[PDB]
Amino acid sequence: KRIHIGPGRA
Amino acid sequence: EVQLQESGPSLVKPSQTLSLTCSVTGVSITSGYWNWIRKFPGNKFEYMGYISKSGSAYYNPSLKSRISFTRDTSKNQFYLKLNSVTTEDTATYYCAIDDFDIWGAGTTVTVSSAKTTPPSVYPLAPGSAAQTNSMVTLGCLVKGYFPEPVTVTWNSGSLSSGVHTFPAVLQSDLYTLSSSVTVPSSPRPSETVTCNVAHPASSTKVDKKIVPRD
Amino acid sequence: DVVMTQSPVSLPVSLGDQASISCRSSQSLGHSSGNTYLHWFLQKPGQSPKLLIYKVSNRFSGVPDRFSGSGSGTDFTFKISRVEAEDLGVYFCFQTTHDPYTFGGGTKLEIKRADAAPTVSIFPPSSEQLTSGGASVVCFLNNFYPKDINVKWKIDGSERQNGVLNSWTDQDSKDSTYSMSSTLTLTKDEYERHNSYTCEATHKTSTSPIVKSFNRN
Repeated sequence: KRIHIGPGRA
Repeated sequence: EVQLQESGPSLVKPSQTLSLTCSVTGVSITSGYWNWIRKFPGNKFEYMGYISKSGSAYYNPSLKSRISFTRDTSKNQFYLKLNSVTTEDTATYYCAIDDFDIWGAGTTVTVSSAKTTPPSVYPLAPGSAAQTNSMVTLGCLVKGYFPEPVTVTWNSGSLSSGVHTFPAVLQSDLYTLSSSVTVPSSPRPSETVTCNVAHPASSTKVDKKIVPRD
Repeated sequence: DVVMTQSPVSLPVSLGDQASISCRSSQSLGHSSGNTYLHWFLQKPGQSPKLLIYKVSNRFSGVPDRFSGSGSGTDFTFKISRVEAEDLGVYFCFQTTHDPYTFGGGTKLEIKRADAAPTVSIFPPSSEQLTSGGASVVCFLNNFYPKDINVKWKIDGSERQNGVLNSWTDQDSKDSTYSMSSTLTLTKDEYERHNSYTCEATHKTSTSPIVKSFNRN
């Protein structure tokens, strides 16, 4: 899963 | 395990508003941020904006006056609303997960003043002459319809290999399309072959059986 | 508005060969590769975009090692060591460093396989289209290569280039061929006025035309 490139990065 | 499904009208009149829905399955919409993307004919994407974990919304500047997002936890859906659409808003709309690693199948939207017209699907069989090898080709013609798209399947989806579905061509403000499937000479006409054509815009569904010519 | 300039637009390549796509941004997208949000997606014919490479070089889960990724400041290159038949489709670069997120124009990747002749088959108008005023004669030219191909239509010997529509499928992701459908439309009355309908497909793989026809009546 979670790669962190989306609109909710923070 | 996440699934995304976009739905809406495949036809809108210029100046009216577009209203899309993204059905999320496998995880509650409140777990993260979701994406809205459109793709104009000719492979040209344009990020439209996003809905936050809290219902907040960011709109791409090229749209924030006509565009508007909302959500509904109970139905686990979030929506998109576009006002005063023009033929320039004609595109396939998509919703994807936060990290863009899962998109929906996308829903195509046509902005046009033309009216909706269901297709006339005709069976395409050989005239005592598709032949005697080990393979035989059968066809199915979907004519005079509007707007896009249509989905053609053979034997409810069982016949997958040897299936060629050609792009629709526009003429007289009406679309026409065809599909062929090549199967062994033994399974036909011994067994039955049928093309399942469905047209969203008209909520039409036809199933023509390819019967040999008399 | 970060402008993503992608080139080339079309990339013809032979199976097993190396493929390279280039993407350039008008703005810096970061300075580290772990802060540079430039990604690569692939869109197969009739499917949604598939994330193949994120953060410039990080290969996503389930993506073969044939797919590579590198860049710097504004320059980014996407590579595919051994091009396979399933790599067919359009590749897109995309950034999420700045709002609004912008994409590259896309690169259509096509496979260069061996020449193949078309399998032609002709079909008379349906018994039901006729009872509905019109008559369409279809002819399929399946699994050939290259894409370029001409279709001739003869009605009782005379050529009819008026009222014909042609459509090519996307390259096959298995045999890498193209297929084409040719439709000659007429009214029922003219259709009835003639007997023989011919469909002639001339293709590079032959000097002689492949001819398929039928005798209405």
